[PDB]
Amino acid sequence: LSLWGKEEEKKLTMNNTKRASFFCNKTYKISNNVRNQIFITVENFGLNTRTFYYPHESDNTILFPMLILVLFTLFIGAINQEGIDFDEFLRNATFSVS
Amino acid sequence: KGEWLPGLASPDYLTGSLAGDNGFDPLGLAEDPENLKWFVQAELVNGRWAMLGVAGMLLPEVFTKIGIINVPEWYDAGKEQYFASSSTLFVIEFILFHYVEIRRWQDIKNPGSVNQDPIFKQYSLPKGEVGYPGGIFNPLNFAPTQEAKEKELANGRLAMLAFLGFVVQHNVTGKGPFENLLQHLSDPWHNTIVQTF
Amino acid sequence: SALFHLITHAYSKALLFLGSGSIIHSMEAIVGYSPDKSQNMILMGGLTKHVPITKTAFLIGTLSLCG
Amino acid sequence: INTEKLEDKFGRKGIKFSESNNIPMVELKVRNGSSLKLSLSDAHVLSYKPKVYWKDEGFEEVLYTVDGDESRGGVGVVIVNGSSVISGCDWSVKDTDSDAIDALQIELSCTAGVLDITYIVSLYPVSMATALVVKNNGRKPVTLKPGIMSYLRFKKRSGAGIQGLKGCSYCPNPPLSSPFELLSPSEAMKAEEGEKPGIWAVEDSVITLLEKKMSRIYGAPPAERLKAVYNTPPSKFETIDQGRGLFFRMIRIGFEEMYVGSPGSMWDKYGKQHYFVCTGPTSMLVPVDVASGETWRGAMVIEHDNL
Amino acid sequence: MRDLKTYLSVAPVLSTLWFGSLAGLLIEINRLFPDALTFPFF
Amino acid sequence: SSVCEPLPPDRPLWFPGSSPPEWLDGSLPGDFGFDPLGLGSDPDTLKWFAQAELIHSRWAMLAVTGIIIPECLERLGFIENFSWYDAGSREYFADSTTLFVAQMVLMGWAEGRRWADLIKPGSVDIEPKYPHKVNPKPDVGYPGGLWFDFMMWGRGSPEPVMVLRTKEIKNGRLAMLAFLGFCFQATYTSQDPIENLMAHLADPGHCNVFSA
Ligand code: CLA
Ligand code: CLA
Ligand SMILES: CC(/C=C/C=C(C)/C=C/[C@@]12O[C@]1(C)C[C@@H](O)CC2(C)C)=C\C=C\C=C(C)\C=C\C=C(C)\C=C\[C@@]12O[C@]1(C)C[C@@H](O)CC2(C)C
Repeated sequence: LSLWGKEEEKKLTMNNTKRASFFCNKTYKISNNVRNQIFITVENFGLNTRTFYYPHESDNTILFPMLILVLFTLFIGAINQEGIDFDEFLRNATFSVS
Repeated sequence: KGEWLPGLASPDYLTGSLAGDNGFDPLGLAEDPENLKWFVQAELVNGRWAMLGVAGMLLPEVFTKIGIINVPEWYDAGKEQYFASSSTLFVIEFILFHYVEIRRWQDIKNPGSVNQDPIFKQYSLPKGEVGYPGGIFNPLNFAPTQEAKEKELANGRLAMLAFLGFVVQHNVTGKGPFENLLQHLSDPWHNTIVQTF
Repeated sequence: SALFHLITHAYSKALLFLGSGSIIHSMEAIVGYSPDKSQNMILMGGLTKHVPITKTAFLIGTLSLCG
Repeated sequence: INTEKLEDKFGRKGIKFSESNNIPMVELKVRNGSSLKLSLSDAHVLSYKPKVYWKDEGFEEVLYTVDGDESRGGVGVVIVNGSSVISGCDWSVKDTDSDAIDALQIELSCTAGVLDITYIVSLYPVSMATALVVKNNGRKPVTLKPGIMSYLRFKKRSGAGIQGLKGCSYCPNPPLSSPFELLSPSEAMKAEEGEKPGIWAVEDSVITLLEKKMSRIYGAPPAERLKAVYNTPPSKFETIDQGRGLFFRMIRIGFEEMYVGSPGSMWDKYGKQHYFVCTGPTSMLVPVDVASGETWRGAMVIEHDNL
Repeated sequence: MRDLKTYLSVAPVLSTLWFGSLAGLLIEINRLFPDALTFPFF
Repeated sequence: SSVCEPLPPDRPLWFPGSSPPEWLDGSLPGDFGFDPLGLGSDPDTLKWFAQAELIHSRWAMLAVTGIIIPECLERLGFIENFSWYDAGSREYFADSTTLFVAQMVLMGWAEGRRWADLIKPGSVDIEPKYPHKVNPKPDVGYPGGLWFDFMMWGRGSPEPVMVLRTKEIKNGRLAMLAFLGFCFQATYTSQDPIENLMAHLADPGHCNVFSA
């Protein structure tokens, strides 16, 4: 519903070419103000497919691989190490982080 | 305020108003409200004394082991020779504990009864709630907000079980608490209660 | 280090693709079915308020690539 | 209980009429738990809590008011000529049956002699709607200046911006004398970096800091006299909080220029928390003169786009 | 089983169950700690 | 779609031509009217017995798996010296008594949460909430959940929910009996279950229980 309730219209559809904004504004030296152009900006309505359901969460079969891959990318991200048996320290690290 | 066993409901006598009210009364002890307001005080005092006790029998040990300061291990600390006797300490710890505990008794009997000094009658105490005196018991004046009271009761409930753990880790183990922690961190799956028995 | 970077990227951007497809299947209810609508990253906007676990998974993935 | 009379006459499903400390008051509740505290017989809104977060505590207080003083705090509409026209507290409802549970509307009504100021406060799930409409009856063209001054509290004082009045010229202009003020117009323009008369400056920043005292009206109503294109200022901006991640937007209908009022450092002398801003559209720098009998429509909508 | 739990709730059935459990408890304790005349655990 | 529709009265019974009892209408999965004694008379107790059957069957299924599959791997040459009825006596770390109390702690947490579900269904809820998303209220023993229904097979995706719960219960009753066979014929033969199978399949006539 509009901002006035039972005023300004019984509702308005077919809003016309309101260039003057119904202020009866007169024109100085210009190209044109009115013409043979009568085009009404007919807007759409309300109270129809009104819901527009916001994007809710997907089901368990989507989150469950994402949870397991979160557990992977937290578990692999810290891997006296297994660097040699399987197959500048602060400055370079803070330069890459910077 | 929360729940200790979600399958169970908080009883009607624990309305959540009190600090630390997780609804733990399976054995129906604080069913009468007088018993509830007495056991609030018993909890607070046993927990505060347990916090002081644990802090006075563990922090000596974590400083003895690392060598910052050598001090006895809370069970060989009685037999040490002090500047007084073994019983003179009990005499003083009777004289000037009877006075402070009976005044706390008069407080937890009627709240506004005992707040001014006998000697210096001007230096009264503010009208705080029972078990939380304030005033000179709050010199830094940290506020007694309900979150702070909950933190108090949580650390106190933890220190009570910590003291019980100390007594039973010296009764059927023979060693100190922190030594038992280092023994657990040495080999946790082989230095537990089910290896001693 | 090549194989270790392979492992961490192949477990990181896989999570990122599953988070992206969760974003896409959340957007399918808004825009209907169209890749210029339901895969357009411009009009996705913000989904922290709506799909939180997708947000956390996608964020841990993109921090896994951001170092 | 006059509010009980309004309840069994005009009260509806989302409309709750309240009467405590002999103050008539209504609370509007649309379906998503949006609270709106409209003080009745005053045309003055106290509180407004629409669902911002997606919790049960998604409602967040938008308007600034203190706990006790209902005359000092919140958005109140004001009409002057050049004295206060609607200071009489004869506001009464006219109709309430607007929509079931999704959108609500309380329209009030008074009479200032020649001016029949009926006044709409609507509650939509995303927006407060504040709508003024006057109606002349006598044979006198009144040269009135409407005013809807809102007071939007901000959680952190550093987080203040309007985001979108760039390009249009502004002028530091002291606000209207409201009975529901927070700061008087004498102290609203005192101890700033805009000068006291209507000096002109073009805003060259997409968002303005509201840290200083510098308070102004946006738009060029001296350009409005030309009735060319005249650079009509935008009817919308994104006021921000930045203490927590939410924002709001104000939309005017029928008005021309939009006032903001920055308390600066002088918020300490009345309140102590939740720094505010005195924001709203008026027809002030050029007033409105309706007719010897016509009606004028001017609406203002504060909306949120978080939900 | 309805009305069997009421029978097993009856005083003699419940007494024999309680005292059988209790007697087995005492019996196994006396197997574990036979010939007891003091409480030395403190 | 997800209603847990029961079985009809003209369902197959454990004993054809017999009258099913009135307390086994068919609301539970695997309802074939088996009640010669009638231990499920009280429905408030039959709910507990249905939960009992469900958990008993699930544990028996995991157990029969952990007995026969690892024995197949031992026959394939993966695990050494495998014998399930001597796999508790053999050596591990933690002495098998520290393992027991750690097991009791962790399973006490798990089965206590399940108990709190049984006493009061909504107490220990999981599958955390999402905006404008209504996680469906589950039943006792079939929590659904992100942790126990991540493939969303419980609400009735591949097959209806009743026939899937009946599949669980029937496969699991069979597993309960398989584990009873394990506990009995590993002590009256002092041998391996798969060995006993191949021994009976060698000569089904004379390699039966009556030989021993
Ligand atoms: C009333 C007189 C009387 C008294 C005082 C006793 C006393 C005793 N008799 Mg005799 N007796 C009596 C009558 C009596 N008897 C009669 C009438 C008969 C003929 C029926 C006998 C025939 C008899 C035989 C044939 C034997 C005894 C034995 C014993 C001893 C019991 C040792 C035992 O198993 O307890 C151990 C303790 C218990 C069983 C109590 C355990 C209780 C449970 C576990 C709970 C406790 C823990 C609890 C939770 C609290 C913990 C605190 C906290 C952590 C919560 C004890 C000296 C036995 C013995 O050793 O000879 C000396 C023995 O062989 N008696
Ligand atoms: C943990 C065991 C257990 C439990 C609690 C249940 C419980 C239930 N079953 Mg299930 N069932 C089981 C095992 C179990 N069943 C197994 C192993 C089979 C295959 C043999 C079946 C086959 C079956 C059918 C075909 C049907 C049921 C049905 C029922 C329901 C009604 C009966 C009742 O209340 O009995 C309660 C039972 C107990 C409390 C357990 C009995 C314990 C006593 C002490 C006797 C144990 C000794 C036993 C005879 C030893 C076996 C010897 C060996 C030679 C075979 C109830 C939900 C009916 C239903 O509606 O389905 C949902 C139904 O139609 N059950
Ligand atoms: C006060 C206290 C300890 C104080 C210790 C002090 C001063 C120690 C001092 C010393 O160490 C030093 C500093 C230095 C050493 O040289 C000397 C000594 C002297 C040795 C412990 C209380 C310790 C108190 C304990 C352990 C209480 C445990 C209570 C429990 C578990 C209650 C459970 C329940 O009651 C509820 C909560 C609710 C009911 O409904 C249900 C049930 C289940 C019944």
